[PDB]
Amino acid sequence: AGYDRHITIFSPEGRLYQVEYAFKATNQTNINSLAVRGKDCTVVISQKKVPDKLLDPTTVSYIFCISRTIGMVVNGPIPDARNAALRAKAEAAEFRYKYGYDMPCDVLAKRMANLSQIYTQRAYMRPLGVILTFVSVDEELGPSIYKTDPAGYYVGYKATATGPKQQEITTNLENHFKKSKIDHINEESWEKVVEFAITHMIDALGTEFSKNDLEVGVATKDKFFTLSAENIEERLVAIAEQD
Amino acid sequence: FRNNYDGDTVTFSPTGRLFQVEYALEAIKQGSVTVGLRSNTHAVLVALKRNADELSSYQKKIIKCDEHMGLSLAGLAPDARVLSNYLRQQCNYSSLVFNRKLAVERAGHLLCDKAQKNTQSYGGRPYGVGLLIIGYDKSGAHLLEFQPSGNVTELYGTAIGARSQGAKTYLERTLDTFIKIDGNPDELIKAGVEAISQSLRDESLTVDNLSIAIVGKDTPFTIYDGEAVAKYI
Amino acid sequence: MTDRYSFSLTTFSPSGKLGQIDYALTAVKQGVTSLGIKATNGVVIATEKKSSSPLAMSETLSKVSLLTPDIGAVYSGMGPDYRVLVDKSRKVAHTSYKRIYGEYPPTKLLVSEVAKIMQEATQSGGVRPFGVSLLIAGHDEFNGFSLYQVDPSGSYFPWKATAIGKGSVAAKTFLEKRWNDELELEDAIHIALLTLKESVEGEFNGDTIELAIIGDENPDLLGYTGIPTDKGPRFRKLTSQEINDRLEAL
Amino acid sequence: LKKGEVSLGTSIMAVTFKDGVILGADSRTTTGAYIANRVTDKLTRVHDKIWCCRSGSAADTQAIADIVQYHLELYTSQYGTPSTETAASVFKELCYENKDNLTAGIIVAGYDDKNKGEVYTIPLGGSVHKLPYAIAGSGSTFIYGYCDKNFRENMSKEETVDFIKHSLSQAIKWDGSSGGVIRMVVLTAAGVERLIFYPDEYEQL
Amino acid sequence: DRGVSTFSPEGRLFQVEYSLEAIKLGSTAIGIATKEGVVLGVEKRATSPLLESDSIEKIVEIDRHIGCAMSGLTADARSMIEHARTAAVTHNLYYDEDINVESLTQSVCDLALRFGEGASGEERLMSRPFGVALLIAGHDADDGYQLFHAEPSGTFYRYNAKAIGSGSEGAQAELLNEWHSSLTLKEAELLVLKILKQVMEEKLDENNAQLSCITKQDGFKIYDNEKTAELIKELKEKEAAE
Amino acid sequence: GTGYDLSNSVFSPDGRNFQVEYAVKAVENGTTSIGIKCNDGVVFAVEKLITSKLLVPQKNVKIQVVDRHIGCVYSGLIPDGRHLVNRGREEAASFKKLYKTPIPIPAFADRLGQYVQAHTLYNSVRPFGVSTIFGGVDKNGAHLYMLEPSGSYWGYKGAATGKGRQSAKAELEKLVDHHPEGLSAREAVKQAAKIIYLAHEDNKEKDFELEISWCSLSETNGLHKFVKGDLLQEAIDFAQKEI
Amino acid sequence: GSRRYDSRTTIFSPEGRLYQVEYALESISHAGTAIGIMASDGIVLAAERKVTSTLLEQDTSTEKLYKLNDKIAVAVAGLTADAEILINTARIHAQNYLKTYNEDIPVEILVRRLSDIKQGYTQHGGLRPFGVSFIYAGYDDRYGYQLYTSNPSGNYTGWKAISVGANTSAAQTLLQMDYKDDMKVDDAIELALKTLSKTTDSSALTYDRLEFATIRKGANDGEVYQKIFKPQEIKDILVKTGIT
Amino acid sequence: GYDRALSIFSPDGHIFQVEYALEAVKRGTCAVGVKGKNCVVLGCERRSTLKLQDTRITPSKVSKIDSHVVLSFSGLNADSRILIEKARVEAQSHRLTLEDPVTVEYLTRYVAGVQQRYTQSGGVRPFGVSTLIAGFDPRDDEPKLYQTEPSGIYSSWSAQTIGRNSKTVREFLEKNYDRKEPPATVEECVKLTVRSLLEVVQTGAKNIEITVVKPDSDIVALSSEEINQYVTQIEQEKQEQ
Amino acid sequence: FPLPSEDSRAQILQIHSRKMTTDDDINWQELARSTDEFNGAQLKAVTVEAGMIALRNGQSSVKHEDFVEGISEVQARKSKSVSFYA
Repeated sequence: AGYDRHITIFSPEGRLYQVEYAFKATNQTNINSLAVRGKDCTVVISQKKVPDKLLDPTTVSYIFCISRTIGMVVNGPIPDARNAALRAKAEAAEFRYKYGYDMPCDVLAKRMANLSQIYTQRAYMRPLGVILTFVSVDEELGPSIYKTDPAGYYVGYKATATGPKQQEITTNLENHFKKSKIDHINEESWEKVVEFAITHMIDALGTEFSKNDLEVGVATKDKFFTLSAENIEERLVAIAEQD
Repeated sequence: FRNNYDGDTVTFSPTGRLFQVEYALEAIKQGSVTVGLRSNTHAVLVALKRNADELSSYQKKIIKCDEHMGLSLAGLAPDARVLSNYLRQQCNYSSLVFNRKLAVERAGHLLCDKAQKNTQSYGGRPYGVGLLIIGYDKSGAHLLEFQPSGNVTELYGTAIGARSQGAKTYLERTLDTFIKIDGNPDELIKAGVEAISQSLRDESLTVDNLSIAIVGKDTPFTIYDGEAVAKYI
Repeated sequence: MTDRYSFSLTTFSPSGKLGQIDYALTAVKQGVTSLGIKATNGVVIATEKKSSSPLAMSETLSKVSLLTPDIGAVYSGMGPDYRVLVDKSRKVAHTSYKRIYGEYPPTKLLVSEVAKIMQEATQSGGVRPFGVSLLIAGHDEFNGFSLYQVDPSGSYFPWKATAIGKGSVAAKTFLEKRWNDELELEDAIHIALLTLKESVEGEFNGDTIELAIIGDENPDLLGYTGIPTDKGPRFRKLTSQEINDRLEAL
Repeated sequence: LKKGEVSLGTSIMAVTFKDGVILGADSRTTTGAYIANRVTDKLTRVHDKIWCCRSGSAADTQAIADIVQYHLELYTSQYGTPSTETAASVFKELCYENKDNLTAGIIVAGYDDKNKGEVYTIPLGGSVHKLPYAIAGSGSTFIYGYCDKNFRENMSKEETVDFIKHSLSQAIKWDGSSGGVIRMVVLTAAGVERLIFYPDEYEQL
Repeated sequence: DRGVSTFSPEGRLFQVEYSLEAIKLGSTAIGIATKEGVVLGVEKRATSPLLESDSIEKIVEIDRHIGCAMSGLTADARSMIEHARTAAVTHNLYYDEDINVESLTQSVCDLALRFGEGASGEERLMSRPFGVALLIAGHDADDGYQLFHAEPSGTFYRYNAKAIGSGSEGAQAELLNEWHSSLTLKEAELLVLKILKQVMEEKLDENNAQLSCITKQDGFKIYDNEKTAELIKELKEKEAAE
Repeated sequence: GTGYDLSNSVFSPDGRNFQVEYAVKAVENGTTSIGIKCNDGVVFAVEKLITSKLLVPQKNVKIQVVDRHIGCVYSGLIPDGRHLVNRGREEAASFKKLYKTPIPIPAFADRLGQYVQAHTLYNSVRPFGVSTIFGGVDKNGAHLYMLEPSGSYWGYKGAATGKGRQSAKAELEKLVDHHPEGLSAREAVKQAAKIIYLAHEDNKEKDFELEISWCSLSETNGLHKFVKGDLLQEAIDFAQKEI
Repeated sequence: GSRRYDSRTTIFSPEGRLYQVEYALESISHAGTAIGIMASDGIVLAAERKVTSTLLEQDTSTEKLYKLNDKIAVAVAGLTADAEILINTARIHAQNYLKTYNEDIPVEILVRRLSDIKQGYTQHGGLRPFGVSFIYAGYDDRYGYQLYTSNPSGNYTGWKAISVGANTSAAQTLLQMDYKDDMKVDDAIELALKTLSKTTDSSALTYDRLEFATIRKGANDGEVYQKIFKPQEIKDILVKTGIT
Repeated sequence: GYDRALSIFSPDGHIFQVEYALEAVKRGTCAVGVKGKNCVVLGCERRSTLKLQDTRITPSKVSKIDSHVVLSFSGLNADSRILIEKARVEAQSHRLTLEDPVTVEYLTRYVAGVQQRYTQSGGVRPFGVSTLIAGFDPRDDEPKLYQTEPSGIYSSWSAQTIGRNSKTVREFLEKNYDRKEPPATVEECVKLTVRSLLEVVQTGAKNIEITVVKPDSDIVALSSEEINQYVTQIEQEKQEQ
Repeated sequence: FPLPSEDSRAQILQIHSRKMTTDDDINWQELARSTDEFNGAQLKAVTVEAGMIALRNGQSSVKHEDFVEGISEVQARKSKSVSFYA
């Protein structure tokens, strides 16, 4: 009777309560993150929020590196994030061992989506309270972004966004693609797409970020790395001087 | 009372406790009363046996583990055989592999690991039997107090049972006495007899109701039942 | 640990039905509205691609998957429940046929295996039924073109033309007078476009509509020549420019 | 060793020096009597800074070499950057339980920013030890005399190549099972550099 | 509706706690342990005159020197005797001797704790604990004649005179002043039937009661209907005298 | 409907988990323990509340050591704290078998992070209501981590938990601002006992016992051991002098 | 806690019966009807599909009558999904008897195999019982023509004329009064056809919603002929019965 | 599979699963039987609610376990098949293992022993079927009639009935029948069984099924014409007396 | 307001006895250990039950065994009533 909202089963309204309650657990940290696709690569930027001085900023990271060719950005609680991070690395390395080569971005988002559904369709386990966003550059489609969800449905986006202000970030970034009629940024250098996403991020969020207030992942072709506090601060200085 | 979560051990209370763990502690509180203490070179346990009739017998509250160590029974009687079997296997496992006697300090962590698996998973239950682990090793005599909650702490002596905590006052005033008694098993056991006498309410200590077991360096673990304890009454 | 729920989540209601399946059909009637039609020269299926975000890429989403080269599938239900079902549908198709009989199963024998996975989830404990309804349509060398409608309850029925979704009430009634005994492959495409266009509340183009038809065996889409036995797969999906060709044809 | 299985053997070696370590091998693989593949390569990359060669049964090496790539890939992303001692222990456990079914020689050598170059050779038994120079296979059986006397500690890059080029020349002319072009990889603070020779070069001295 | 391992605020378990009250729902088994032997008896409790006396047997034989009796629900009694006879005879194979009466009781009483759902570490499958009470009697070469009681709680007591079932209160109180260490074997047989005459609903005869005995020489023995009928006639002389 | 708090995997409509929140409340009902991170290592400290005079001094080990250089201290239920150490010991032993050289501090946190999270996904088992503080000297620098009942953790320059967690954590911020450049391992030993006495105002109604164990490369050289001899009594007189 | 979400599918009611079994019997009345008659020279089977339309495909389709053997045909009254599980296992066991003893399987052995499967989920497994019922029809040299039926409880006996489906008591009334021991195969088709016309929910009666599979024995003895009537052959008998 | 224990003790000491299972018998067909000197008879009724049941292809209410021993069940006709099939396998197993034909006492302890397992096994439910096992042991002419209750308790009875209207037939078997003096002929055993079914079947013929068991592996089931012969003679001596 | 500690319950239980009459031989710190996780309301009921025992026994003053027996009497988490599990 009243157990329809406890374990996942068909509801009298034709919905799933636990799936809908899972989206409310992704914003627990309240971190806005956006990623735009450059010409030859894709850049992602996420908020770095350190509540207490006892926390080491270098150790705190919301962006995990699955492989050299595949980055991952997670918005949500870290315990459910690290549980899916250690699991995604096991399935990503299994592809190189079994199939011989490196997995693209669309397949990794597909396998984790079907795995996230096992956390849903099965009544004795719960779905993950995190949203896995993979950033990678493939050898065919090139730059691509695929966003997962606790329901297990992966879909590609042009400029992905998250957080409580996502509605303000998506609307602000929508006017750029509709006006230019382009599916990706025409900037060839990976340094230009970093400063381009920061400009639209500050105006949408209405906040001036500092060196420790952001974590900027950079996914290039066959290489992935995370910018340190010195590289992020260097980009912020050049923006205020030029613009 | 009898509300909130009585169903399972894997559900936490809103106050930060566990009812099933607290209910298991009530078995020892209302169970058979027993006391105990130890010295540097020796350790003595005293138990009070009960029964349901005068014509019946009195079950032993002390089960022998090995020659150098033993335990005591309190709270739930039948659950003692389960932990006693797993404890005697670990004592023989160390002799057949490491060829060493199981230390008292390491014996407390073994029983703590067995009871923690039932509390953290459905289908199991914490054993509500009390256990007083005594023994002698190269370090010295040691005594432990086992609880279903998993608390293991070395003490000079303690009491678990019905109105057993009322007998701990005699152990505190005499705390500086029996610890300095070494090589005198006669006067050391009399210290435990006077301790349980403070917890006597309805009846007193008799021949069949008094069970005393002593362990030490020159004297191994020996259970004294029947008329063997009549001299210490 | 493992799984402590062995009991069936689907129980018989006092009215003589199952509560999980009765509410499963509600999730099918509310969602993406698909359709399908069968003709003499082929089978034409179509569906609408909804846009959750204006920046979403429609090319990365395949609404019409491929079970066997001669058989397509379309779903009006939730995305995740379709992928796991089809991923398990290709395994039972290759294991029970390609690894035994050596050829691909026909349309009638494949729908029995696909519905076999869904009917087990409605009984065995620890799992819930699938809230999706698949339309299995294909062609063989004997029975010919056939289209089956797989319900979430696990039962399948053949249909000349059918539509499932939000407009399943209006579209299915329209297909009664829009279908006859003689139709071509291209003639049934215009029927699918006139029916789906009335159900499109968003932008109308080839990117938001997935149109897949089953025609004659195509040697160009096969990938190799020189073998007269295999002339290529009959299943084909029209690209974005190819769908826009027949939209203005109405 | 079965009867009819593909084997590698020949000669594989690595020599440490000040600026790094340089490995070496040949392209010849002798299967039974004839030579199955003369253009092949015995080098295997489990990491950018960690290299390993292959000797003994070819079916045993190529299977173990792929398993190590799966363990270190999990070790690289989760734990951290691997070292020469960590990667050498993965081949060790695979040659222990599988020692009966899988018997092959393994030589692992890599570069690090702390310990510089290190060479860890694994014989058919599965032991792991630290040596400045290590040789294995059927071709290297004849070079034990030349490699021991002419070896020096903390050499240069040009002296290391000439030491291996002259060493592998004796393992070829004197043993028919080894031959072909000499493939060598260089590990320095800069990066990975490939080096290959030709039979008309090292044979002329 | 809850688990079988659920504890109570009283400090005890659910389930088994109720099994103790289920003993009074059955017949009344009475026995007395003397120095010359142990006399056991049960109550057939025939609800219809067409029931055969030799049909219902509440006293089984585990060993020639060891025997017991059942009371209450007899569905769980058969499952315990199968293991009780096994553990006693299998012990004869290992040690080439007869297992002690006290040692056998500890192995039988361990079956009451086997209830649980999804036990970890081993396979123990039981839906409900045994709701039957068994009085374990026998004789050994050390302590002598012993009479135990197998409780569903998992514990056991050695009784000189024990009355279980519906006579656990009224019939048990009479055993206090009627028992003595010098009580012989012949006088103990009439003492058991003395209580069985009052506690029985109908008249006492050979068809409504079956008694057994355990001695040192003959061991376990079941009284014949002719032997039982002779004790009923002698019981009437002991009742009305002066 | 009621019952959101009955089970574990059931998500609340607000986006939280009752079984996780109630497990955090059990952390503040136990004995307090703190920690201090240094340049060459970390320092652990714990205050064990003495019940009666029957307790034998220094026979109760609050800080359990995993492998050698990895120390562990927990505040909460006793069996839940000892189970994580016993499980972490098997993870450190199984690692050295295949992977040779011992596991570092940041890698060991992933073993307990996924293990505790596995308990919250299933209703068959319960999470850990104990907060485990583990750390030591790894291959590069040093790290310190505090395992929360939810499984969330980060790098901690200082750690505070238990009944006195409120007043103990406030003193950790003063130590960071006192020595922002670095702190020696010998000075942190006396500072660890001083913070315990400052947090003893809440626990002052009972008897206390000081237990301190530190690990660094300056003296022990990669060995985690307790404090015995005149070094323990020296830190007591120095900390009680300011009172 | 696994005790709360478990509805206890199999338990004894205070009245001494089963809950889910009684609820599964109601699903038969809400599903398509199935009627069959055992004649002297054969057995005539009939059924009706529920919720049909014009867009349905009547070319080759049967949602009720299935063929488990050359000499044995069945009928499905109930949920179709629960039938496909037993139909697959029935063809396995029927061929296993032929795989072992190298002879045709009778009906009684085939019924009890699937009946024991239904009894397994009711006695144990903690799952729901099968909401599908079957009507078994075949012929052998032992008892001759055999006509049985099944229930979710797993109990089966022989029946000369049985009706399982919508309007159970309504169809069995007309079949009992007109039943005759000398009724042949041609006369049994008319009795089964006229019952579906009066007991249906529609006005007229077409050949699209009717399904008939009979059993006939010609000059060849020892092997019967199992033929499912196609819609071309169904409209032919409609004129002979007078319904048209 | 399903490990949850269905059987739970009631606070009074009874069991809900065992107590409610006894009512499946009281709602089933009445199974009554008697035993004479050299013979034993087991009768049973049939439900008259539904007609047009072919007698030949209908499974008999009294199932044959072996040549010298049979079984007569009642109550639920579904769960009775599980007990009959497992008893017939044990009949061939005990014949194979000990090289001895099965007896009536061993077969009763096996059928009752299987029922005691499901009550003690977590995840299963007890049988709501009560079976009456009767037969003749090898080289023994004495009939053994043992009752098997759903609770797992077995007992011997000279004349006993189970099913609906049991209290009516039991009072009839305690007066007109004597346990100490059973009839010495087979005809008197058949006439007594028919009279016991007249208070339940209530003037019916095809609904009465009587199976006569004889020693030396002889089983003769009375047909519909042979049962009606005894009914005619009893009705003439009933209303007229 | 967390549950009172050992020394906290010893002070609370002693104040409720200020209006009573005893011999001052009662150890309140000993009674605090017999009370395991009891609130302020459950502590007041101990002094109430202790006064009722002296009325039945006819004692002119409340002694130490009255408080110990009052805990064994039914107040909170107490059942007894001839229930023995052995």
